[PDB]
Amino acid sequence: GGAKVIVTTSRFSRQVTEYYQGIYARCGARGSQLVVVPFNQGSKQDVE
Amino acid sequence: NADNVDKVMEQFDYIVYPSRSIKTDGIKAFSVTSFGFGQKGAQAIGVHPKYLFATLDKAQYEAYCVKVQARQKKAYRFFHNGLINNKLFVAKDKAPYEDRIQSKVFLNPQSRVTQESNGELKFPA
Amino acid sequence: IDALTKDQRALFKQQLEIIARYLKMDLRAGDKAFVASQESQKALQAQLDLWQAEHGDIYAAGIEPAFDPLKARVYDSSWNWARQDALSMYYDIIFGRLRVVDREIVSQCI
Amino acid sequence: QLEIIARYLKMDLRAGDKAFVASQESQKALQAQLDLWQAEHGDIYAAG
Amino acid sequence: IDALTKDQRALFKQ
Amino acid sequence: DKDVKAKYEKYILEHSGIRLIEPELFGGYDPNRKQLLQEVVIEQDLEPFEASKEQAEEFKREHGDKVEIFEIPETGQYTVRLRKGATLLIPKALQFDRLVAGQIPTGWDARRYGVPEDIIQQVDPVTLYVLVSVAEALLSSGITDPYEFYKYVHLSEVGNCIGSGVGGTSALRGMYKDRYLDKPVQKDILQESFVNTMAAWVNMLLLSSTGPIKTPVGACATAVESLDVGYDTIMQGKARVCLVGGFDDFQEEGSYEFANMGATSNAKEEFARGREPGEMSRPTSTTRNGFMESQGCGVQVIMTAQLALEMGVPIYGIVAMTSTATDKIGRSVPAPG
Amino acid sequence: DPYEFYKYVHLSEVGNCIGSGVGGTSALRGMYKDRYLDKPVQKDILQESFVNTMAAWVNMLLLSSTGPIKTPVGACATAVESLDVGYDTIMQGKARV
Amino acid sequence: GFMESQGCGVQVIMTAQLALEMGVPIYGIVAMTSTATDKIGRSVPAPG
Amino acid sequence: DKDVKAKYEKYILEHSGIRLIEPELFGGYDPNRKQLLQEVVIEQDLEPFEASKEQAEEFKREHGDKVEIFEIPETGQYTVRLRKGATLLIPKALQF
Amino acid sequence: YPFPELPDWDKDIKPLNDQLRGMVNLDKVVVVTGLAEIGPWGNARTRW
Amino acid sequence: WRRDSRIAPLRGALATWGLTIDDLGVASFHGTSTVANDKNESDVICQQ
Ligand SMILES: NC(=O)c1ccc[n+]([C@@H]2O[C@H](COP(=O)([O-])OP(=O)(O)OC[C@H]3O[C@@H](n4cnc5c(N)ncnc54)[C@H](OP(=O)(O)O)[C@@H]3O)[C@@H](O)[C@H]2O)c1
Repeated sequence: GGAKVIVTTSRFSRQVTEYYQGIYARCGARGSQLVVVPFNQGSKQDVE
Repeated sequence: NADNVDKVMEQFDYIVYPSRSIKTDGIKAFSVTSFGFGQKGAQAIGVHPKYLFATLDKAQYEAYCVKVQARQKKAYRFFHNGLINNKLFVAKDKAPYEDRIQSKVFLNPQSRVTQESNGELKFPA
Repeated sequence: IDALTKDQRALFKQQLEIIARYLKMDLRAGDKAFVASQESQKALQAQLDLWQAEHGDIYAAGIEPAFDPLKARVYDSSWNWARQDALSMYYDIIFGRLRVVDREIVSQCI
Repeated sequence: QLEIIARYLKMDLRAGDKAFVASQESQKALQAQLDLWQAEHGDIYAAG
Repeated sequence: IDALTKDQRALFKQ
Repeated sequence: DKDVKAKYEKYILEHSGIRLIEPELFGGYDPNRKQLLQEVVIEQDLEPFEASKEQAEEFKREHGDKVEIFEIPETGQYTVRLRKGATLLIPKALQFDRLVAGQIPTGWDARRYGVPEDIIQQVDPVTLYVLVSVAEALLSSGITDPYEFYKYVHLSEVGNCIGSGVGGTSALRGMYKDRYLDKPVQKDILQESFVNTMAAWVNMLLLSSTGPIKTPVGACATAVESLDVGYDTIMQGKARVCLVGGFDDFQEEGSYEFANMGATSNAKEEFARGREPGEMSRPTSTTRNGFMESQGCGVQVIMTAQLALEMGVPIYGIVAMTSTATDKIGRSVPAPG
Repeated sequence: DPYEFYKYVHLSEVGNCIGSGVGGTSALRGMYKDRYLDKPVQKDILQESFVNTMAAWVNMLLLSSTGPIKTPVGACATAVESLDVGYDTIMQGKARV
Repeated sequence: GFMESQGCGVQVIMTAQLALEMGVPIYGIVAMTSTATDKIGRSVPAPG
Repeated sequence: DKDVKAKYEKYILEHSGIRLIEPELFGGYDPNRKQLLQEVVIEQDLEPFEASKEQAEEFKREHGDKVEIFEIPETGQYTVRLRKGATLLIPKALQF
Repeated sequence: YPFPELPDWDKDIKPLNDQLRGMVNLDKVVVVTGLAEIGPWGNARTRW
Repeated sequence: WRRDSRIAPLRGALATWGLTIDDLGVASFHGTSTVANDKNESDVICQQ
């Protein structure tokens, strides 16, 4: 769908970066956007 | 490493930037282009071998193909010998001509080297 | 040996002291301030050891912040991946990686 | 004068200040980690 | 001997 | 053979490609301590050291008022004391940002290939890349002994057009720095700093040709400019076969310099971006910021199609066209036009 | 005015083939020595050490030509090698001046 | 031994045609040029 | 014009052609004092100099064991003392 | 030790022979017969 | 004279203007005042 989404990874690698690229290369419809970002939901600080 | 091609590159219709390899039915000609410090731009166009061969007769081309495949067999031999015995590079110790002959060899545009009794290449004295 | 010299050292150590005194400088002022900070460095590890005890190592690891705007990666270049996945499919068919059967082709096309 | 006497006595005068600077660095990696706990959890929890 | 004293000389030369 | 992959693959990948600079590969260079010197003016006499009569004089020559030297009546030696006002050089170190560079695989040696030890000792590493290169390049073309060329062709038709941006960077350092520092250095280092000495060594070791030698300096583009030069040269009767290519090395002095211009990519900053050495270089990316230093050479041998077919050597392609081009009037030297 | 060339000829036919053995010796020193010594030195010294930056400056100041630039390093003989290079280049249509 | 010296030297060159057409002086005809490597050796600086 | 030759010829000939190297023409180069540097290992502490915090660090980075730097609590400056074992560079000159 | 794949006369070359026969002077055609490199990824083979 | 086994490029270039080696009047030598380069030069131009 034309959805822009922000995805979190707690294991931010190159491999993980590439993976999500692989996805968007093959799923990313017109208007869509993928934004990957390191994040640890275990961290109050990170959340905010 | 094509993260995400710059939106700027959209305006270049004639160029498509592949983030993964593509096996094709073939490519005919290519263009390498480099640029350098101090306004040093260069470009080269290379065209596929088949097109040269299309100058020849099947007579010629097929004669050549037998030559080539013989070479490859020598090459193959050498390369494997080298890998094993560290001799992919062999420094030459002497020119092809004895010093006696040199001036002459230089001055006669026909002079060429004949294979010798020890498999070596030298100009005839 | 060392006693025929231990008078020397004694003599000079006193020498050193009175010179310091004249220069109005505490020689042990460094060692003093060191001892000092090394005490407050205990009240620290004291409190720190509490957290460590109440929560354990894995949790300790697991609450460490990791989000950084500079590490953000944006993928938005659909227009290009299109022509790729397009041209990619074309050859795919010509070599039979894609047979008309395969649900795959459908998906790709969509 | 003082210096050459020290030299003779084989004693580093600044050895105290040196070691002090040193422990005052490790006392930062501490407060560093400590500040983490403090941030992730807050004062009342810390107390509790 | 001369080393137990060569520190002295050094000290005084300075 | 079956085990090779398991035993070594992990290593092989880790110690090749674009990676963290490995000082061993660069006689100890470590961007994390970029050694500089700072001039200090001593504000005291500093204690005497012994020296040869000759050295003493040398010191006194340079310092004059600010140095005392005297004989040791007993051993003909001398004593050097610098006085207050004298000028000294104290080393210091820096934390440089270019931590990553693309480097020849950790282990490569021109000796594995068969380059003679004496030649190893004599020449700049660059030349070693070039030597090995031209050797493997002649094989890829089915030539074992380069003398075979002189079955079909005269000495004066094998040409040599290999170039570079500034080759012999090691020798360069050796004479502009290492010599000033009085470090043990060759007498002939000047030889090995010339861009065409590489080409020379190729001819002095393999092709004993009286062919042409047009060797180009087209900075980042030499390798193509080279192809062009060999091309023209061949189509004007000057030669029928011809070596072509480009080379350049990675160097502490180089890497540091590019950084000042702003061309290379700041490793420290890219690390701050979650990048990895290797994810560092993204040619068309949005995030692309600067280029990546790397080293090595590349060569192709070239011939007339006629001589090619007559010899019976492989044919990888037809050089259909080449050309070089300057841009307009400007003041930005590095700008692309 | 070097522009006069562009009365008779296209931008792409004024060529530039000036060379040298190792030119920019001052900039060379500046980066291999003067920088190590922490002496005040340009940021771009690297530019001016390249043999072809001389040629470049000639084109950036006088001839604004899109002609060729084959710049040679033939040590003591570059000046002739240069003549040769320009010669060939001209006789292959690459340039007329 | 030889003498160090400094400076440069330049000649501008043209096709005779363009030369005559423009009407520029003509100092000479470059009748021939060529470059030549010598034999196998180990002395880099040697003249052959 | 008529005088030019008399006023200047002598000079012009003396200050051109193959001649004795003129240092002004080479930012001070003088073959009669070819400056080198010799590595010396200090065999003593040498006295402290002031330096920027940054410079101090630079020095300490390179020297480590063999340098002491401390703040000047008063001006945020630092003090650099090289210790025995430290390595120094002393200029010398040659007759070329 | 692979040389380049020599095209098939019939399938690949024949179809063009008609126009291109003797339409080119082979002594003024420049051709790449050799290839090699040394770089961060190895020789041209491993690099490829 | 291009690639003629029976014409020295020197002959060629000269003959194309109606001249022979005998018309070649002046030779400017590298002649660098080094011991060998001056023997060699003469020797080459001479043999030529
Ligand atoms: N599958 C079922 O039957 C089922 C049933 C009930 C509920 N669910 C819910 O389904 C959801 C998805 O889980 P799953 O079961 O499909 O797969 P899963 O294997 O549990 O996936 C967990 C994912 O969470 C991320 N993650 C782990 N630790 C994290 C941390 N400390 N901070 C931030 N992210 C962290 C990891 O992503 P990265 O690798 O990118 O770090 C990991 O891939 C969960 O909420 C689960 O409770 C599933």
